[PDB]
Amino acid sequence: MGKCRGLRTARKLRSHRRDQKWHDKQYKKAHLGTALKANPFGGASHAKGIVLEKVGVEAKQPNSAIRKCVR
Amino acid sequence: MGRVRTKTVKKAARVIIEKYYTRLGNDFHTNKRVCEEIAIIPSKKLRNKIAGYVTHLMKRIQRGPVRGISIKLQEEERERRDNYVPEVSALDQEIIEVDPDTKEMLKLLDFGSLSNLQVTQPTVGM
Amino acid sequence: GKAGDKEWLPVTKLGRLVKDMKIKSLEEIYLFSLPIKESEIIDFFLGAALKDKVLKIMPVQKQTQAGQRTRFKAFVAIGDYNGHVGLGMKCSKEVATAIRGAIILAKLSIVPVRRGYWGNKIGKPHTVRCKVTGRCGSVLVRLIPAPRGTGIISAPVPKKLLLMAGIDDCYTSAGGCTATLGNFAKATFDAISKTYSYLTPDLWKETVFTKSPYQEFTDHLVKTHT
Amino acid sequence: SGALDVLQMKEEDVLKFLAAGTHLGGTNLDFQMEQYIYKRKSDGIYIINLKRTWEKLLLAARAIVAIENPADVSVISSRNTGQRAVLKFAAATGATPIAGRFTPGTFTNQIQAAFREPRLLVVTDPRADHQPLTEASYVNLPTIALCNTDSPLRYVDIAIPCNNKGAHSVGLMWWMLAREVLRMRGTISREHPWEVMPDLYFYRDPEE
Amino acid sequence: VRMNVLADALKSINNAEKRGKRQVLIRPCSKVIVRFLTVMMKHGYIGEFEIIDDHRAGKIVVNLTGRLNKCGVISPRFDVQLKDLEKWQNNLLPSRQFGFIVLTTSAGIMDHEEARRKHTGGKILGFFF
Amino acid sequence: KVHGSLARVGKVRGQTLKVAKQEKKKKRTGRAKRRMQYNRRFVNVVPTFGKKKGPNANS
Amino acid sequence: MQSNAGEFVDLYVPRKCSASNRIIGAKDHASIPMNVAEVDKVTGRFNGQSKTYAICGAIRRMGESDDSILRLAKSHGIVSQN
Amino acid sequence: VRRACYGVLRFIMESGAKGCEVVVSGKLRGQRAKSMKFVDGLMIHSGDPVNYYVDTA
Amino acid sequence: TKKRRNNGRAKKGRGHVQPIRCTNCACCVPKDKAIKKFVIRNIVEAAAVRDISEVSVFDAYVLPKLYVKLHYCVSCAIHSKVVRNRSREARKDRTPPPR
RNA sequence: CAGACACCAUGGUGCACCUGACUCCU
RNA sequence: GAAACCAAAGUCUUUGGGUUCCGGGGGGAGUAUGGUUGCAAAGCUGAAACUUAAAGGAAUUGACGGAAGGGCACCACCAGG
RNA sequence: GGGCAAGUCUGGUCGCAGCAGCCGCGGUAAUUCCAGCUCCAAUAGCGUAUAUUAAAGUUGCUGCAGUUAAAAAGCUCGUA
Repeated sequence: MGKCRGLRTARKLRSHRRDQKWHDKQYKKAHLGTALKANPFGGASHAKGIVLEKVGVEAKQPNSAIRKCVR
Repeated sequence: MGRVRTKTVKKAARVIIEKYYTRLGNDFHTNKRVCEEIAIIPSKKLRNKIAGYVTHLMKRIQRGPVRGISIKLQEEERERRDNYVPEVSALDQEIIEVDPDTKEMLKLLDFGSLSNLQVTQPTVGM
Repeated sequence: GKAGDKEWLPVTKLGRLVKDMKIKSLEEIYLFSLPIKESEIIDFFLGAALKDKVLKIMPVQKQTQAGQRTRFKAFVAIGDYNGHVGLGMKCSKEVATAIRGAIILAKLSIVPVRRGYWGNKIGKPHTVRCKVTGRCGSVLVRLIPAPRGTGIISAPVPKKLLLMAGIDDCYTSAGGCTATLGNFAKATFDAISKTYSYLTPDLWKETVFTKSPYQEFTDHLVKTHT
Repeated sequence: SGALDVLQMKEEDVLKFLAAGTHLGGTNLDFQMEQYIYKRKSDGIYIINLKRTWEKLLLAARAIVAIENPADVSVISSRNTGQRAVLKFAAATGATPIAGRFTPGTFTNQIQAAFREPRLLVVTDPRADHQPLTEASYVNLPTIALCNTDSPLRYVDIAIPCNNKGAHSVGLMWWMLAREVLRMRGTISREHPWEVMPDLYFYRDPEE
Repeated sequence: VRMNVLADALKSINNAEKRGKRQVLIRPCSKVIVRFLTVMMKHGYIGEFEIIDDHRAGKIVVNLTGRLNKCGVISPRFDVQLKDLEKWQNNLLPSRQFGFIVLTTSAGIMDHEEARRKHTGGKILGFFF
Repeated sequence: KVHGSLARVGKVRGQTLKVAKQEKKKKRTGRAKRRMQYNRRFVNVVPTFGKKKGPNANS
Repeated sequence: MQSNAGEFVDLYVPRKCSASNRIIGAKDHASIPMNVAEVDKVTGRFNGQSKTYAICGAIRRMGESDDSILRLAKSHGIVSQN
Repeated sequence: VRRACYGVLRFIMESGAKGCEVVVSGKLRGQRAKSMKFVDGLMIHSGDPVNYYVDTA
Repeated sequence: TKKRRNNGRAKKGRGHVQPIRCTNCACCVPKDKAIKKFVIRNIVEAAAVRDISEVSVFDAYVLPKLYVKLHYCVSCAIHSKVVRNRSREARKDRTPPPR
């Protein structure tokens, strides 16, 4: 804890709560638009696209198998 | 250095002393044959160690009760000598030198005695 | 074909007054605030509905000079659904030894919990009279009474514990560590023995300070020792 | 109270309090025993209040009195100065004497060398008898403790202030507390003091 | 300094009942302190109290009883239009069967019970149960 | 890492094969199915017998 | 702890104390009564019924019980020299 | 496994034993070796009287 | 956590102090965070006094004493065992062993 | 207490696994 | 209190003395970016992509030590054959 | 395979193919695959994706934490 508390501090906690809320990882990047920017979804639920290539991915350890993704 | 006496000899020999302190002696071949007579020992050599430690105990216990073993003939005799009368709890300390606050306690108990004095070279107690 | 038996033995002044029909219930000793070392005293008095709940038998271990050494940390709770619950923890090398050990430790450690009403004044208690709480390693388990028909709104571990009390209507809000379930029930056991511990104004009517049935029966207690 | 007159300290008692030195105490500050202190000596040695001694000597006896058995009264003396005294207390009162070590577990410990069932414990020094005082607190046992001006007071029920350490202040109280119970229940009845001296009491002092 | 002359006094008497203590030296003795002391005296949570008149600010010695479990302050205070009063009876009182909340209302400092009976609120003071 | 070559697709599926199992009595649907699930599990004989099972347990 | 007027909800009534005005609960250890015999009134040969006083472990673990019964046996009687 | 070792180990103690122990040793639950010790009563192993005092199978 | 409470020796009532070297390693440690040591010792130590005191003629004067105040760094106090590893319950002890 | 104290690098991998009942019918 | 420990690291779920300051798993990173000072050295304000289901804390138990203190064996020495 | 209800099934596969939100199976006597079968679940829906609300007292106004896990500025005056 540790805070000021009075009868005019609605002006304070309006500023204080959101500015501490900006420190949240989930609050920041979702409200930076970066999830729309770095990732194609975030602004879509489904999105149609052309296959660039078929990528037969050997899995980095652990779980030794071949992933076989697509690009 | 070796073959020091374990739990089995000392626990067994203790019961033998407190019951047979008449019929035990200090000769081994007495007490070895007495531990033939009064005890059931599964080895002669164990009987050698037990009855020998009986002779170790009987030499000790005939010097009165030693530590770790005692006989009620010796124990109650201590209490029979513990009829000791040191006092009558009346010396008489009727009036003698006492503390001035003990005197004040005796003043609250209405007898009084001679009072200590002189707070001098303090700490009184140093 | 195999069967079990029971033999009574008193190890205290109580267990004689238990076996001689002088103490008839734990409610006396619960009023008397006396120790109990015989779980059969409880078994002399109720012997029924005392639901055994093996909570978690969790394998805990210590490392040794030659590899490791493990044991089963079984959590067995007892309770009839009437205002009396218990708990036993037995750390044994076996499971069922740790179970049947903590069964009897649950039997010996049955305690009364004080049920009441939410905003009710009549109706044969359905919840607590007061919001109660308890911690066990930073895991705060707070209990909030509910009226009837609401239910036991809880994590599944205190939901069985509030069930065994007969507190059928309760709200929960818990903070702390999310995985240590034995510390959940041990913090929950703190709140339920706290039900007597809150001083109601109904409890302001003080008692006559009863007179130690050791001394009250000390001549009847003469069997081989008073 | 009983016969109120000799229950308000006789000079036979008063001299014996001075003879056994019970009025003296330690040098340590108290917060529970300073009420029982009459005065302090020059640069501090506490004269205890023998009024507080006697009035607790009465009531702690009265706690033992109207228990119909001294068998569930286990009196405790780890001090060897009181071991003759609790021998002569159990000789007079009939209580259960506890000499020396408590052997931790007589009140707990189902599997044990022993088990006792008292109702009230009487203690020479609750620091010297803290291991009784632990298992007094474990299984709901009240405990009388003889306390000086340096004694512990946690879990200590009704406390008789005495010097009760080393001197015959120990064996005088066991002379007096066996006096007070035979005063109440005994052949030294109707609140009469003893005709038995504390020389059947005070500890052995190895003899010649 | 003492920004809250009640919370500095409530920490006294709670710690007093933690010790089982039957006396406190409270100060700087507002009348708002006194009116809370009078009400809880009527409810039998505590006993009587005796003020010692000083010209510094005055101090009160209070004989209390062990019938109380928690007395708290609303620091800082808030306004109650008799519609928030039940939520403090919800969130801050353990049941709706016992527990009293005191308010300064413009018919005087009173409990929550006369506040509902008169229907004229004011500012919230604190609680005791 | 960087690697992108496929090796085997359906390697286990080409060597693990399937059949079907026909309804001697039907898959009852909706109403009388969910009605059947209670009464079959309890009242046929009324349960007096048994312990330590699930409805598919070789356990 | 009771319910509606004649109806009793609680399983029992736990004991109390007079030194801290605090209850003695369920299985509380060093939470004991103190039975002090009524000794009678110069005629002597103590009269039966012991004066009872319930003591909790809290006033015991805080070391209060010595003056507490002194506030209960001296203050209420009967005791000589008081 | 435990229940048969609850039944017989009781029963050989029911008929009487100064000690009685049951060991089931070797592979169990796949390719891993296990050992199931079910001991009742007192079992000594010192010196010469280990050989006389036991009945082993 | 604080493996030591006083951290060698306390610096309470003092915001900052002067440092010191080791008397046998010259390592910089503070004055009230190091291991100090007085030495009162003869200049005429017992190897020589069986022959010095016999040849000490016109010498009814007593044996002189050397007065040395030693100060170690903690690194060369421990390996030399000026101080050494005690238990953490013994680490509470502010007690120097007697001379 | 109170005589003499050199450098010495590296190094690696799977199985500790989640419940109760006693109609051997003698 | 997670314990460590702490009359404070108490009077907290029975949650509120007042006022200020700061954290939201671990990074990338006080790096980038711009501000900014400082003679400079550098100081200060202060990210993202991407990376992750663990990171961390006490405490128990081992094991280890060019950590320390104990005992014993010619599978270890000594004296030796 | 657990979480998570219902296969310590039956076969195959053998760290492969795959599966697996997470914890995880598969390196041969696979309860994680792939299927069969059996079971469970809801049900004319059910499942997924993404989104957001709670759960979350992990933004803590109620009601967070800041010695050692994140978190008292180097210290002090000192205005808002």
